[PDB]
Formats: sequence, C-alpha cells, structure tokens
Amino acid sequence: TFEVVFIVLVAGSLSLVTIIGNILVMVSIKVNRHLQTVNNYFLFSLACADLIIGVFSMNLYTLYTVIGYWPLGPVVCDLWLALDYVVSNASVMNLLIISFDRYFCVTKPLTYPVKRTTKMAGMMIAAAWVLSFILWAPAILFWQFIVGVRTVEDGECYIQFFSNAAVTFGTAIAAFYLPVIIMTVLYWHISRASKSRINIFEMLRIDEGLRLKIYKDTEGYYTIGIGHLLTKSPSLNAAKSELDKAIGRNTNGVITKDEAEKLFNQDVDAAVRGILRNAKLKPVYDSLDAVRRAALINMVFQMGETGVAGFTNSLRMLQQKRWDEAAVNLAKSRWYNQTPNRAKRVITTFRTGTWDAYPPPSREKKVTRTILAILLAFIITWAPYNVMVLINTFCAPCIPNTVWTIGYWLCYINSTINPACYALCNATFKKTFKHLLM
Ligand SMILES: O=C(O[C@H]1CN2CCC1CC2)C(O)(c1ccccc1)c1ccccc1
Ligand SMILES: OC[C@H]1O[C@@H](O)[C@H](O)[C@@H](O)[C@@H]1O
Ligand SMILES: [Cl-]
Ligand SMILES: [Cl-]
Repeated sequence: TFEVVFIVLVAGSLSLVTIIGNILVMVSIKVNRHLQTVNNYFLFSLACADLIIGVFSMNLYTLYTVIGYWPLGPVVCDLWLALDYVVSNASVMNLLIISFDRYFCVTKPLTYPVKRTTKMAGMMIAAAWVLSFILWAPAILFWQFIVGVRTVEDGECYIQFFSNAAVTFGTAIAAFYLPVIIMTVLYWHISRASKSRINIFEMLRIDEGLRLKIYKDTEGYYTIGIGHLLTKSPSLNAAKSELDKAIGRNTNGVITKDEAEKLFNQDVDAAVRGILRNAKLKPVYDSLDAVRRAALINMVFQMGETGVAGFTNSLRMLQQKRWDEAAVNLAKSRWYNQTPNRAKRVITTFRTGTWDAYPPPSREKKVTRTILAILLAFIITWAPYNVMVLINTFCAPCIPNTVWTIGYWLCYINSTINPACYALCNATFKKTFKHLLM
C-alpha cells in the first residue's frame, strides 16, 4: 500500500546480496588457483544458478507480489517461469552429481579418485544444465501451443499444466522428492562406509606427511606432496623439471594442496598397476582386502615395489591369512627398525584389517564440511514449499497466499546463503572474498 518503499528496499537489498555474493564466488574461483578444484567447479555451477535467481527470479517475483498482478505480458512470463524451473532443476541435479561423486570417492578409494578430472566435471555440469533445460523449457513455453489454448490470463503468471493440483504434486515428487530420497540413500551408504573415517590418503599423509614445497628425502632425493619422488640431481631445477612435467605448469617449486592430491592419486593408480604387473606382488594383492591392500600400497610407496618384493616370506604369510605371524615376521626386518612408528601402523593394519592404527584428522574435510551445509540449507529451505504442495493436494484453502509467498522466498534465499556457507565452511573462500572487496 503506502509501505511499498520498505518492501522494495528489503527485497532489493536481498537480491543485491545474492548477486554480489555469487559473482564474488565465481570470481573467487576464477582468480585464485588454490580454489580451482572439481568440487569448486560444482560450486561454480551452483553459483551461476543462484546468481540468475538473484537477478531474475527474486526481482520479478517481488514485482508480481507487490503490484498484485503481472504487468509484463505472457511471453516474458513464460521465459521467467522456464528460467526459474530450469535453473532450480539444474541446482538439484548438481546436488545429485555431488552426491554421486562422494559415493564413488568413498566406495572406490583406489580406482575412482584418479579419474576425477576437470573434463569429466565440465561434462557432467554440461549434461545437468542441458538435461534440465530440455525437461522444463519446452514443456513450460510450448504447452499452450500443444493443447492449443492458453489458460493463463494477462495479469497472472503460472505454469499452465500445473492448473491441476495432482499434476503439480506428481511433478514435485519426480523433480524434488525422489532426488532427495536418492541423495538420502547413497549418503546413508557413505555414512556406513565412513563411520571410522580413514582412507589411503589420510594414511599416507600421516606416514609420509604432506608438504607443498620441495623437501629433500632422508635418502637425499627430491620429493613433493605426499612422498612423491622427483629426481636424484643436486640441482633443484632438475627436480623443478620433473615437477612442472607432472603439474603441466611452471610451479617455480611450489604446488597447491589440490595438485598434491591429484599427483597422489596418480601415484596410487600407478602403484596398483605396477603391483599387478609384478609377479611377486600380484598374488598377495589379489587376496587382500581394501584396507590391507592400502597397507601394501603404503609399503610400495616407501621402499618401492622391488623392496616390498623382498618380503616374499611375510607376503606368503599374508596370503595364508595368518595375520599375527605375518606381523611377527615383518618386525624382523630392518625396515621396522629404521622407521618404527610408520612400520608399526602398517603392520598393525595388516594384523587387524582395519584403520584402527590411525588417528582421524580431528578436522573434517572442507569438501564434506561444505557439502553438509549445502544439503541442510537446500532441504530446510525447499521442504516448506514442497510440503506446501503436498498439503495443497487435499486442501487448497488450508494454505493462504501469504504462506505461499513465504515458501517462495525461502527457496529463493537459499541461493543467498550458499556463498555464506562457502565462506564459513572454507577459510580460503572467505579470505578470497575479503581480498576481492579490495
Ligand atoms: O521446489 C520446487 O519449486 C520451487 C523452485 N523454484 C520455482 C518454484 C518453487 C520456488 C522456487 C520444486 O520441487 C517443484 C515445485 C512445484 C512443482 C514441482 C516441483 C522443483 C521445481 C523444479 C526443479 C526442482 C524442484
Ligand atoms: O607406486 C607408487 C609410486 O609411484 C610413483 O609414480 C611415485 O613417483 C612415487 O612417489 C610413488 O610412491
Ligand atoms: Cl584435469
Ligand atoms: Cl582441507
């Protein structure tokens, strides 16, 4: 009524925070090499979708609600709805992709992580957007022509086939409920698998540590990341050569926390490959389980496959599934005497077949930390609206208009609190933002 200016300021500010927030994320990733990871590519996609929501959906919806009707016409109305639903679907599918990524990472620690590249990412993102569009856009814009008549009037804006509540609910289930269910199930599996969370990566970063700067090994050779051997030369540049060959970029000698893990997975994959092509090592590797297979890989990491091959006697004891004796036998090596601590854990891993010899990081991954917040925010903000649809199926009068409006703004602001989560669950994003404002 007379209080219009207030609403406009609030909604305007909110839309402003959203747009500058996501653009800040997209830029933060583009301009900072440290933030350039496949996980952040997903967040980049999310930021795009959320940006569009801030510029278009929020603003136009505000206009539609403050003015009491739709002044902009049918064509712009149809584009607006398409855009909204297309990007919303893109968002939920991105959440799905992230979920599948976590599942494979957790379930296939050795094989999967190595094949996670920027290319696969961009393609999965591409499929997400394209597929979403294909589903919503055509139906939303052309439904009128399909049926031959337009049910939507000149002052109102809504999806035409949604005129029937049953169809709207059905669509909610397929578009929102099912993906949520699926995300629940596979995250249930992810939970089961990670209850006592240690993986070959955590293990090797404990034993060999994780250095982002070239450090001379006890043997005297050049090394990087998680015990990655470079060269034997006394000239640093001789190492910088091999390093820049593995990175594909001029590092000057220093790499990021992400390039370290990309190199790590490369070593792991290569490790396994060689073990399988190795006649002494293959049989025992075939017989061992995931945890004990990791322990073996650890040994190959430290002393090399030619060294590990020298443990034929103990290896045969492993294949016989005699764990305690295999341990006793392993401790008789000088390897045990020259690297007591690490050896004890690896041997113990062989002994028990569990990760119980290794202490958890005590601080969860940035990726898992972020993912959780994203999901919480998504479900808490979208559930109200969707359960509103459910209830609307049997009782329309129960849900007033003011309620629908609230539901809409919840779904909308979820695009606002995303960059907030990145900054809170990831110190690098926050830092980058801070420096980006200046
Ligand atoms: O949450 C939904 O709709 C919201 C998303 N957008 C546009 C309508 C509302 C508010 C913000 C959503 O569950 C939905 C809503 C109504 C009918 C069917 C599905 C949905 C829509 C598209 C893609 C994924 C989910
Ligand atoms: O097999 C594992 C080994 O593979 C090599 O490619 C790496 O340079 C080593 O650091 C790693 O320990
Ligand atoms: Cl890549
Ligand atoms: Cl981290």
